[PDB]
Amino acid sequence: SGSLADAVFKSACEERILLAYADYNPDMTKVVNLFSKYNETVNTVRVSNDAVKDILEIVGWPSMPLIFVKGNCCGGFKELYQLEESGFLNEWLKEHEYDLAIVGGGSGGLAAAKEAVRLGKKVVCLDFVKPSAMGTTWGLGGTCVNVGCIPKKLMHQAALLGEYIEDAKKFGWEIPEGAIKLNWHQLKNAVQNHIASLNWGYRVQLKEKSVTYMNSYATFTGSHELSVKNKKGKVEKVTADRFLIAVGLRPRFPDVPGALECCISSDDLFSLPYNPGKTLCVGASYVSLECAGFLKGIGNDVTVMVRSVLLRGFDQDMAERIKKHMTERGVKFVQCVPIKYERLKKPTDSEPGMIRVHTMQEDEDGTKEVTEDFNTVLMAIGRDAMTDDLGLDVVGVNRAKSGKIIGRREQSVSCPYVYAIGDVLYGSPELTPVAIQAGKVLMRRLFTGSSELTEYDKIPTTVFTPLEYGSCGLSEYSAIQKYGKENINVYHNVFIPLEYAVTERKEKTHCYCKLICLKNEQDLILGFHILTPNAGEITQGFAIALKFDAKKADFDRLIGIHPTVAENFTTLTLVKEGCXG
Amino acid sequence: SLADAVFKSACEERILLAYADYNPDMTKVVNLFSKYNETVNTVRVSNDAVKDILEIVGWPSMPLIFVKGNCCGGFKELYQLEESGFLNEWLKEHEYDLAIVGGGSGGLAAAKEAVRLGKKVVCLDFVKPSAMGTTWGLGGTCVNVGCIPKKLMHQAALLGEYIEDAKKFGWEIPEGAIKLNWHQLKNAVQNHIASLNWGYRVQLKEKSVTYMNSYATFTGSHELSVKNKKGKVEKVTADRFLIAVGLRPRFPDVPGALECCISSDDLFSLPYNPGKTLCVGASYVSLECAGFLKGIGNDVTVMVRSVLLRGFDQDMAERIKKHMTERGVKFVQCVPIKYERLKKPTDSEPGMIRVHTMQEDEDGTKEVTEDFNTVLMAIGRDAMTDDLGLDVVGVNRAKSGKIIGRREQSVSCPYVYAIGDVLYGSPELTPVAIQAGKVLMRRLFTGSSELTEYDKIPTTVFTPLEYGSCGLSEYSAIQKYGKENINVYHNVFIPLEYAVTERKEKTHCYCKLICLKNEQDLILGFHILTPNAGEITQGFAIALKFDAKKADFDRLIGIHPTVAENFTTLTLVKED
Ligand SMILES: Cc1cc2nc3c(=O)[nH]c(=O)nc-3n(C[C@H](O)[C@H](O)[C@H](O)COP(=O)(O)OP(=O)(O)OC[C@H]3O[C@@H](n4cnc5c(N)ncnc54)[C@H](O)[C@@H]3O)c2cc1C
Ligand SMILES: Cc1cc2nc3c(=O)[nH]c(=O)nc-3n(C[C@H](O)[C@H](O)[C@H](O)COP(=O)(O)OP(=O)(O)OC[C@H]3O[C@@H](n4cnc5c(N)ncnc54)[C@H](O)[C@@H]3O)c2cc1C
Ligand SMILES: [Cl-]
Ligand SMILES: [Cl-]
Ligand SMILES: [Cl-]
Ligand code: NA
Ligand code: NA
Repeated sequence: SGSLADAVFKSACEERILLAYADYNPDMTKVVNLFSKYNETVNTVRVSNDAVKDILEIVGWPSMPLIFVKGNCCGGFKELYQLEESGFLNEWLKEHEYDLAIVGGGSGGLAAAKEAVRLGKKVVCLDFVKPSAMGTTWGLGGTCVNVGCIPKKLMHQAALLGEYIEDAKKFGWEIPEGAIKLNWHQLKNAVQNHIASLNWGYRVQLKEKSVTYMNSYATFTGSHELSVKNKKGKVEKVTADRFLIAVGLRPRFPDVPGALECCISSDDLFSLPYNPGKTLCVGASYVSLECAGFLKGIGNDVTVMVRSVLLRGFDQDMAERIKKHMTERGVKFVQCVPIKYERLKKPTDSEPGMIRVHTMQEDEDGTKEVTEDFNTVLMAIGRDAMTDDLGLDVVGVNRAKSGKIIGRREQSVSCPYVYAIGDVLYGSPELTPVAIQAGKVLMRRLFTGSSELTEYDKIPTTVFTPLEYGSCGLSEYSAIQKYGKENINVYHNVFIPLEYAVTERKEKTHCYCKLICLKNEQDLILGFHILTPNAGEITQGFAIALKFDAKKADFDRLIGIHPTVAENFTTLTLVKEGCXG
Repeated sequence: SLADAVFKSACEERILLAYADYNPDMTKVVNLFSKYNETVNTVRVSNDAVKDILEIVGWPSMPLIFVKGNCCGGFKELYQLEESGFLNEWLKEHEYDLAIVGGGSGGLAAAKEAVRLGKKVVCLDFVKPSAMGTTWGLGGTCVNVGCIPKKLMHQAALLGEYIEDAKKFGWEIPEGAIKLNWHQLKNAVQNHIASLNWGYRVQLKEKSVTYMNSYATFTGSHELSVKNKKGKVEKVTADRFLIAVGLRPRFPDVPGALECCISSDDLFSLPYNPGKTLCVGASYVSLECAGFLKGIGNDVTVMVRSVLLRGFDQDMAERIKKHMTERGVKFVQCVPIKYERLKKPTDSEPGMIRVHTMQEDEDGTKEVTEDFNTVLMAIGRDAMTDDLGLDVVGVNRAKSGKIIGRREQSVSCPYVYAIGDVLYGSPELTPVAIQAGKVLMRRLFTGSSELTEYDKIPTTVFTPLEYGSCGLSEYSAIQKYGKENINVYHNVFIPLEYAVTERKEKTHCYCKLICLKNEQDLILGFHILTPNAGEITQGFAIALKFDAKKADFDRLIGIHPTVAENFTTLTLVKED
C-alpha cells in the first residue's frame, strides 16, 4: 500500500523535484504543468497510508501532498505556486556557486560546516565579528570560543584554584605565609593564548576539509544571493541552493544614559588589558552571576544589581540558595536598576577607569538619588539577536519581535531553503552543544534524507557559579504548576563533599540536591537539581535517565561509587514537606 | 495466590507452607509442627507465579516452607533442621530479632534499616589489631582504613598538582619548594575518622540499636558468644543472624613480610612520613596508595608479579601504568623473596627495610637488595572467618573463607545471612555492602521481592589520573561476542582545566564505549581516564539499567564545557 518515510526522504534528497502523494492526486498536472515551464521533470512517490502522519510530523506540514525542491520540503501546491509567482522558484532551479551558504562561524555554523563537508557538499562559511561599542573584536569560533563558555570556565577555574590553595594548607601543604594575589594580566594572557589556539584550530580545520571560509559580514540581496563585506570594505556576492543562519546574539544594552559609554559587556571582559577592580555586575542572568562569582574569587569587590529575582527561568529555590552562598562568599546583592552611568575616569592601557552609578533608593521618610563609584560596570541583562541588517525581508524569512528566526523545526517557517540553528532560532535553548547538535543533525536530514530530530527537551545545564548548579528537567515550581502539589514527590538531601570535610569552607553548609517526581506515575523523574563542586560532571550522565522515563526506583537500584557527591542521587529517602499480620 | 501476597503471608505468619497442586507429605509437615504446638498456615500459589517465587528464594522445586519469615526449602530441608535439634531451638523466643556480626558499611546499614522496620537488633563490632598493633573505632574498613582516608590523601595529592595550576592561572605563590607535612595530613584525616566513629556510635544509640564492642563466635544453633577488649565473654541469642565481617589485608608466606611490611590498616594512622616506599602488589589498593604517596613527594616503587589491576580492562591498566610512570612512579616486575628490618620506626621517623630480589644478569640469576623506609603489603584482602564457629551453625564457606550464599541466605542454613565482602561472589565495594544490607532487611521484615543488582556496578580507581568504569572490559566483550560483533568508540580530550598548564595528564585522558554491533550498538561497558572519573561515571552507569544504545549517548545533549560531554560525541571506531 505504498512506500515508507526513509524511502520517501532518500528519494527527496536524491531527486531534483519529488511529489509525495497519498490517497488522491488532485492537481498533479498543475504541478507537472508548473515545472514543465522550466524543463524540470517531476518524480513521484505513493506514500503508505500508515506512514503519512509520521512523514507530516517530521517536515512539519498539515496534510499531503508534499513537494520537494533540491531536497527541501516546500509544502503543497499552494506554497509552490507562491514561490513560482514571486520568481523565487525560477532562481532556485538555477545552478549556484555553493550547495550551502552558512552565515555564522560559531558553535552551530562550524559544526554544520564540518558535517556538510563530511557528506561531500560544497559549502561556504561566512563569519564576521562587528566590534563591541568599546572597540573589542576577535577570531573565528563564535561566542563560546572567544567571549563565552571557554574564557568563562577558565576564569571560574582561576577562582576555584584560589579556594584550592587554602584547602592545600589544611591538607598539610606548607605554603609560605603571605597573602596571595591573582595577577589579572597573566590570567587574561593565559586565556587569550588558549582562545588564539582555538581560533587557529578552527581556521585550519576549515582549510583541511575544503570549506571556503570568508571573514565577511553577509546580507541577503537576492532570493539565492548574499552580499558579503570584508574588514577593508570589499563587497563580494555569494550564491547558494541553501542557506543556514547561525549568527547568534550579542549582549543587550538598556535605554539608560551612559550604559553604552560606561559599561563593558562579556564581549570586553575576557580581553580587558586591566584588572577590572571594584566591579558592578548589572543583571540576573547566569552570565551576570558567573562573572560576579569568579571576579570575587580572584579578590575583587563585587556588587550585583538585579531588577527582582536571580536566574529567571531556573528553579527559584536553587537560585535563592546560590544567592545565600554567594552572599556568604562576600558578593553584595542589591535590588535596584541604575537610572544613569557617568564616566569619571577612562581606563589607561593598564589601570581601570571609574564610573559613577546613579540609583533611586527608598527611605521610610521619602526617596533619594544615590550614587556609588565602581572601577568597572558589566552590563549582563541579556543577549539579543542582531538580525535587522541581514536582509531577511529580501528572502522573506519571518522573524519574531526579538529578532530570532521562526522555525518549522530548523527550516524558516516562510522560506523552504533557508534554515536556522543555535541561539538565533526562536525557542532554541541558548547552549553550545544544542547549536552543535542542531547543525550536525540538520546536515544529515538535508544531505542523507534521515528522520533524525534534535531533542530540545530535558537538556541538562550547569550554571558555573562559585558553587556550581547542575540541572535537568522541570523546576519544583513547574512540576507543581503542571501536575498539582498532591501529585509531586520532591526527594532531597544535604551532603558535604569529602574534599571539604577537613576544611572550614562555607560550601560545607550549602551543598544540596533534589529529585522531582510524578507521584501518580511511579515517581517518574521530571527533573533533578544539584548544588555542588563538579555539578556539570555529575549532571551530564544522570540526564540520560530522562531519555528512558527513569523512576525513583531506577535511581535507588543504581549502585553508588564511593566516595563521590554523585552517589547522593542513589540514596534519597527524605521527602520535602513491620508485617502488621 | 501471587508472589507479593505469598511473601507478605510468609513474613506475617510464624509457619507457612506454600504449595502448587497436592504436594506429597503435606500431612507429615503439619504432623511435624504439631510436635511443637505450632499452627501451619497454607497458600495455593498460582501456576503463573511459581517459577518467579522459586527464582527469588533460590530453590529448585515448589512445596516451600517458611519459619519466622525465612524460606527453608522443602520437607527434605525441614526434616534436616528437625533431625539436628535446630528447628526446636529456632521456634523458641530469643533476645534479638536479628544479630549482626560486623559494624562496617553493610552491618551498620542493615542495623539502621532493621530498626526503621521496628525490629530488636544487636550490632557486634570488634577490630583485631594489625600485626603492627594498629586498631580503630566503629564503621568498618571504609571509614577507618579504606575509601575515606584513601580519598582524603588522594585529594592531598591532587591539591599538590592544583598549586602548580594556580601559578599558571596567575596566582602569585611565593617561589621555592612546598613540602607536604605528613603529621598535619594524618591528623586531619584521623580527626575526620574520629567524627565518623562517633557519628555511627551515636547514630546506633539514637535508634535503639544495641552496640557491643565484642568479637562474636557461634556457640549454639541460635547463640553467639562475644568477647570484649578486657576479656569478658557474654552470650547473645537471636531468631536470625547477619554476617557482615569483611576482610583483612593478605600477607604472603615470605620471610620478614609480617615483621617488616605495613598494610593499609597501618598506613592512614602512621606517626611518621613513610619516606622511600615500596608498594608490593597489583591491586587497586597498591596503585592508589603508590599514587598519592608520589603526589605528596615520596620516592615510590611498585613491585608486581605480572599485570596491574587483575579484573580490570588491561588497556586502561596499561594507560594508568604509562601515566604513573610519567609522574615518576617506578614499576618493576619482581616479587620480594625476603624482607630484613635494618631499622625500627622511632621518634616520628620511619624505620628501614632491606628488600631481597632474584634478578637475572648476562650470566644467570643473582640475589640483589634495595633499602626502603616503608614497604606496603597490598597484594589482596582475605576473609578471616576461621574463628567464627560457622561449623557450629553449619554455615558453608568457600576455599577463601567467604560464606556461600543462596543470594544473601547461607546456602546451608536458612536464618543466617551474609552481605558485603564476606559473601562469596559479592563485589567488594561499600555501596554494595550498603545496598545488600538495606534491601535484605526489607525482604526479611516486609516480604518484598526486591533484589540487589550485582551486575553493571560502576567503579572508580582513584589513581593520580582517576579511572572510572561500568560493565564489560573490551577483552570480556570480545571474548564473549567475537571481535566481529563489537564496536569500540573512543576519543582523547584535554580537560579545559589543564589547557593553560604544561601538565602530563594532557596526553593521557582517554574514554571508550564498548558496543554490541549486532544489537544496535547496545552499550556493554564504558571506561574513562580523567579527573573526576567517579563523578562522571556514576550517572552514565544508569544508562546500562535501560539497555542504552550508542544512539542514546548520541541524542543526549552535552553540558559544555565538561569532560563528561565527551560520551555524547564519540565517532571514532578503534580498529584491531
Ligand atoms: C558569557 C557567556 C557564557 C556562556 N557560557 C556557556 C556555557 O557555559 N555553556 C554553554 O553551553 N553555553 C554557554 N554560552 C552560550 C553559547 O556561547 C551559545 O549558546 C553559542 O555560542 C551559540 O552558538 P551559535 O553558533 O548559535 O552562535 P555564535 O557562537 O554567537 O556564533 C555566531 C557567529 O556569527 C557571526 N555573525 C553574526 N552575524 C553575522 C553576519 N551577518 N554574517 C556573518 N557572520 C555573522 C557572529 O559574530 C559569530 O561569529 C555562553 C554565552 C555567553 C555570552
Ligand atoms: C584501602 C582500601 C580502599 C578502598 N576503597 C574503596 C573505594 O574507594 N570504594 C569502595 O566502594 N570500596 C572501597 N574499599 C572497599 C570497602 O572498604 C569494602 O568493600 C567495605 O568496607 C566492605 O564493608 P563490609 O561491611 O563488608 O565490611 P567491613 O567494612 O570490613 O566491616 C567488617 C567489620 O566487622 C568486624 N568484624 C570482623 N569479624 C568480626 C567478628 N567476628 N565479630 C565482630 N566484628 C567483627 C571487622 O573488624 C570490621 O569492623 C576499599 C578498601 C580498602 C582496604
Ligand atoms: Cl572548572
Ligand atoms: Cl555559588
Ligand atoms: Cl579540597
Ligand atoms: Na558490615
Ligand atoms: Na567497633
